[PDB]
Amino acid sequence: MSLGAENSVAYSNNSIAIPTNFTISVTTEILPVSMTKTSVDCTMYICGDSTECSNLLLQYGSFCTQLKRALTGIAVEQDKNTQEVFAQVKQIYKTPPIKYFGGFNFSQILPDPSKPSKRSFIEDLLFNKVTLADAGFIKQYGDCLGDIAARDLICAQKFNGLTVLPPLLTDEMIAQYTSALLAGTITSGWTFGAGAALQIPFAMQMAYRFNGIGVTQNVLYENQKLIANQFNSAIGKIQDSLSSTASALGKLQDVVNHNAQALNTLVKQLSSKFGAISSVLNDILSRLDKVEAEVQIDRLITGRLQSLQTYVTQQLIRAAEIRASANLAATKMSECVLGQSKRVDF
Amino acid sequence: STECSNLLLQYGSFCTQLKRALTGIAVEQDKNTQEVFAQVKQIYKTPPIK
Amino acid sequence: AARDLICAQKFNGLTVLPPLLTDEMIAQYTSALLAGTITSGWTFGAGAALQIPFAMQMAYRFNGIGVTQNVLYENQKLIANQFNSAIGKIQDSLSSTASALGKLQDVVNHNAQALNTLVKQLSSKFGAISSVLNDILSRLDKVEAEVQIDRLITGRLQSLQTYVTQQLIRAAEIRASANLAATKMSECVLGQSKRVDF
Amino acid sequence: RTQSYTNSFTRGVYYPDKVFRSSVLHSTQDLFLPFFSNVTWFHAIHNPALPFNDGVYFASTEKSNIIRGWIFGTTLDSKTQSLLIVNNATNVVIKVCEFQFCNDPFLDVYANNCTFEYVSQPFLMKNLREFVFKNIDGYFKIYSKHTPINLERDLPQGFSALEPLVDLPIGINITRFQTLLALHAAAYYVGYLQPRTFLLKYNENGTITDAVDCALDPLSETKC
Amino acid sequence: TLKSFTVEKGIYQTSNFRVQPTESIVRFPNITNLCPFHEVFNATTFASVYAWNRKRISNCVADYSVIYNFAPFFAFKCYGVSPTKLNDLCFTNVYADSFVIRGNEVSQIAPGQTGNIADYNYKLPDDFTGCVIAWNSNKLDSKPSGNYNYLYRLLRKSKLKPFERDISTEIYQAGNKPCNGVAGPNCYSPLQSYGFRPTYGVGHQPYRVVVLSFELLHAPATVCGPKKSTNLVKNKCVNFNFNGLTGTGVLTESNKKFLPFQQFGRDIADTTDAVRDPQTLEILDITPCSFGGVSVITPGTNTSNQVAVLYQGVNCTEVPVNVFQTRAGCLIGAEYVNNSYECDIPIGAGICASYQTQSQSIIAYT
Ligand SMILES: *[C@@H]1O[C@H](CO)[C@@H](O)[C@H](O)[C@H]1NC(C)=O
Ligand SMILES: *[C@@H]1O[C@H](CO)[C@@H](O)[C@H](O)[C@H]1NC(C)=O
Ligand SMILES: *[C@@H]1O[C@H](CO)[C@@H](O)[C@H](O)[C@H]1NC(C)=O
Ligand SMILES: *[C@@H]1O[C@H](CO)[C@@H](O)[C@H](O)[C@H]1NC(C)=O
Ligand SMILES: *[C@@H]1O[C@H](CO)[C@@H](O)[C@H](O)[C@H]1NC(C)=O
Ligand SMILES: *[C@@H]1O[C@H](CO)[C@@H](O)[C@H](O)[C@H]1NC(C)=O
Ligand SMILES: *[C@@H]1O[C@H](CO)[C@@H](O)[C@H](O)[C@H]1NC(C)=O
Ligand SMILES: *[C@@H]1O[C@H](CO)[C@@H](O)[C@H](O)[C@H]1NC(C)=O
Repeated sequence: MSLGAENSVAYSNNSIAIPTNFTISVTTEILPVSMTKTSVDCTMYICGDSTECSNLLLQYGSFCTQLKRALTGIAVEQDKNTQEVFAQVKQIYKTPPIKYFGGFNFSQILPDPSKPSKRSFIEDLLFNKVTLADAGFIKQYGDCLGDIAARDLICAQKFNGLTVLPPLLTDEMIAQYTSALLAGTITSGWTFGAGAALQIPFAMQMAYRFNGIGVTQNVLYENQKLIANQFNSAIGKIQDSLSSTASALGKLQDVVNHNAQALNTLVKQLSSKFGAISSVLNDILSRLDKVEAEVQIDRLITGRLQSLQTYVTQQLIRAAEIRASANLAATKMSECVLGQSKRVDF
Repeated sequence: STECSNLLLQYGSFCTQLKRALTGIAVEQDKNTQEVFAQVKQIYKTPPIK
Repeated sequence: AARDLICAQKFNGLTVLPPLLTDEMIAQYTSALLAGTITSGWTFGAGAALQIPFAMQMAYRFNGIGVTQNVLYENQKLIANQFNSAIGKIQDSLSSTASALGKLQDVVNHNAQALNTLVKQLSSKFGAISSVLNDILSRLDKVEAEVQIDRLITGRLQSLQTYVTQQLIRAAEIRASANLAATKMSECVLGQSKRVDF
Repeated sequence: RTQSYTNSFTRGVYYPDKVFRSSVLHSTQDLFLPFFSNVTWFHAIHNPALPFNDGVYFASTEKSNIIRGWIFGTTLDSKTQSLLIVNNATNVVIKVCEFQFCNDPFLDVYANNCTFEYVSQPFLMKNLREFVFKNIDGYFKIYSKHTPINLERDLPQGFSALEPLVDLPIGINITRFQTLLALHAAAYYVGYLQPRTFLLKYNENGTITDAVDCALDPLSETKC
Repeated sequence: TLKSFTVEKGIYQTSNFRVQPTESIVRFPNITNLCPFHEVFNATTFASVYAWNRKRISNCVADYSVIYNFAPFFAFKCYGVSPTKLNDLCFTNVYADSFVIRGNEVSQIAPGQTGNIADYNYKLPDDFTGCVIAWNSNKLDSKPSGNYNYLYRLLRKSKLKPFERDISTEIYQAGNKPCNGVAGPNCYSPLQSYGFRPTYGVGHQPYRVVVLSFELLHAPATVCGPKKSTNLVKNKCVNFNFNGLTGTGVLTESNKKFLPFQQFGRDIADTTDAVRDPQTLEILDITPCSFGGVSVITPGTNTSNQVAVLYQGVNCTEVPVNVFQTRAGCLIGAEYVNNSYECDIPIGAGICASYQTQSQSIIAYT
């Protein structure tokens, strides 16, 4: 591999280098904040409406209670993560009807009134780019009962006792929060994150933001069309970057893919015999007497309980990782959007 | 042992997920090293004068 | 000579992979960051590298912390001597005591002892009559050997699952420490931080 | 007669089980046809016994009444009881007794003491038909699919599933296989089977469209 | 569910509702024949072990309770099936094998045994799902001079495959000098007489062994036990017993294009979803009836005892075993108001619930 290009910078004890112009660049940072919420019925997954399987499962104690408690804690934590990341204002600010901001146009990030959802252009490309699994966050028993085409994976997950809960905050409320934050940071500067929102012209806020990094404010006022054109070109290149490449949102795509694959593996774990004579419980009931089928049922119960505990442990570890990423996203939301940060590469 | 493998295959996919977890950790170690150290674009060489 | 622990670890199916970046590449990256910090200062991490003599860079670092830059040019030799004495003291302290690297030694020792315990767990019977699989294969008929092999398989699968869970938790902790180290690399070396005790 | 050893070029697979699966990939361990095998293109105008070892099939493109007769068995004529399945347009005469044959077998146009005489459906009718004579657990499951060959040549490229139709169990020892063409130029193929793991591509109708062999090349092992 | 007498404010997942079945239907093929067990068990003279007879039993009603009357054995030893439950389930084909052995080599007829009978005369497979029966026959199978009629093979070149027969009586050659029909040194006859005698010990009496080989159910179901069939029902959560495969579900008309060899239909979880009726050639889809999560939305017991119930993920025109339709199930017992407050008890997609005053009742709001 190559570590990089070779550069020999010219150093001397009486030589200085000073820039004579500037460029304005717009980058993109993507952070996952939450994943899908899953609720698991252990009795329908292990037994499947068999009475003596339930009677032999009551002997094993309170494994089902603590696994259900862990999954309920994960489902609460996802909504808590989304709430602490996005909800950071007491008031829903609204942009003025005039769209002049000193030469900078925010028409590609402010919401449009034509669409039923209050999502902007770039948010529309972000939601169209990520291919969701289309799980049971909408009700699907009508589609599962009606036999159309073939058997879906999600219908099998629903029939085996695995249920996906919908999130507390809809996409419209998230878009409303994002639009309020954008309108606040466009009009009022950073003053809306520290109390009452105080209005200011955008060119004068831009002069303050150049003053905060060490450049005098007369540089902006003498060149304001150039900063405006550079900002417009920089925010226009994000459109052409997001309209073609589909590899930018791989973190959110992997967040979807891992929670799909774990449920698929948990469903596929039902087809193994676990050392018994059959993987179907009703064949064991119909084929054997009391004691021998009790032995085979105990083997199947231990195997399915081990599979379910493995799934719960993996979901707990992934929930800890997602919570760490959500805390990082909340810190980046507080310090970059609501103010100006002097931390390098933050 | 052929018989041990043939009876281990009856336990389902209790090993593919183990290999997937170990592969994820092995990828994450190199990702950590690349994140910490590879933070420069060009290799800078010090001048011969000291 | 004698059978090593690593030879038994390899013979039992436990393999250690090499990292992608060798130590020469890590040393080259560290040397590049050092040369950029010495010559440019903080401007090599915010765009193009702009040269500056080290006295004026040190004066800018003094102007960052709130002391006026005329106390450097009047006390340059004393500051150079203090920095050289500090570097020599760090060299002497690293040559004297090796107990500062205890966390890196723990990172080595944990994955050493986990693999050693994973090898040592193969000597257990787990309720069977023998820990050797070939003894059960050659001593019993099909059904009884299938029962004892099932017991041994359950025990070894449980031990492997415990090892994988412990490795996942340790990997999460190592990832958190690596993210902290990356933040310290971006904020202390490529710039000057105002955060207290960071 | 003259024999030639050609290649099958990834052709020949059957339905593993007797259940219905829709839109899923399923892996089965069974005596399967090896991809890129070494089949034999036998030529005969006037036939020894092939060393049958845990799997065999059949493929021929001929028409009329010349393509018939699939006599199995270890030894013919007398002595050891062996299977002598004979075939014509409408009858299959299952017998464990041996017909009074000789060193040269022939079917005249113009047996012994039998233990199991069974009469069932006939096993036959540019059409290169394929037939499987797999032997496992003494069952002799037979799979077949009509494959109309476009251009008369060697075995083409395709993964058409051969449907199970025939299940006639003969639990005896069979190591050889002769053939009983009508005697009054034949492009019939002889191949082999082997225990190997597959991974079949189903659909919403239940037809095997694609099939990968998990031991052909390492890319297919990665796919499996 | 919470194992406590007082509950706090919030939403709790308690249990699950499920529509219980009300009818049971049993579908068996229309067969009338009686299986020939009497011609197998009650015979004058059985064949020897090297030449055991095979009898196919199919297309008849099999009654396994008359087996005890035909022969005076002790127990009906089986491996893959319990001896208790033969009659309710049913199989594809039944095979009968019979031979006469000694009393020592009885345990060798079992899956995975090594000896003389198991290695050269009669070997059972690795996975046997049939039954083996043996009883003493000292009164009908012994003479004072000796019973020379039955033979066993003592030497063979290789062990037999499972379910194999070796009838050939050529002179076994263990040396280099050819036999050529002469029985001399290393030219031994394979078959040796048992030599039964009534004054033997307990381990040396002749024992008649009958093997009831069973194969599991497949596309044909020719032999099945005695059970009265029931008329088919559709579109109701009922218990179905299709050829011994018990379960619960709803039978609907199907559009699946089954091939003529196909009989069942399996999903990714390896359970039956499509069945073929043995009487009328048609395919029925099997799906479970209405079920789902049940959540309890309550304030504390210090405040009130009024409870709203959220049936999760159902289009609730089918409630039973105020009503507001939610994207997260639907509410029963909580009215919807045209207001907007802060979220007290979360429910679902932007919908919460709270306990208020303006007659106190539980309301639901966005
Ligand atoms: C400054 O650098 C030049 C060469 O670059 C060197 O000759 C001179 O000695 C340096 N100044 C001092 C004070 O060392
Ligand atoms: C900002 O962009 C929008 C859409 O690209 C455009 O209609 C508008 O004229 C632009 N405003 C300015 C000041 O360039
Ligand atoms: C089949 O075997 C013959 C034997 O010589 C060989 O020449 C030919 O290449 C083989 N064909 C294959 C491997 O496809
Ligand atoms: C039975 O078949 C096997 C094939 O492995 C063969 O070795 C054996 O000789 C055959 N037995 C007889 C009696 O032909
Ligand atoms: C399945 O069968 C239908 C029958 O009309 C056909 O239209 C469709 O193309 C088939 N799908 C395949 C072969 O993938
Ligand atoms: C056995 O069959 C014979 C002839 O059918 C009959 O006389 C005899 O009573 C039968 N034995 C029993 C025990 O039924
Ligand atoms: C059994 O019933 C089916 C349909 O009712 C019928 O076609 C068939 O002939 C019946 N079997 C007999 C033996 O009559
Ligand atoms: C299912 O729910 C949708 C959403 O409210 C509704 O439009 C539809 O009528 C429902 N289906 C019924 C009640 O059958």
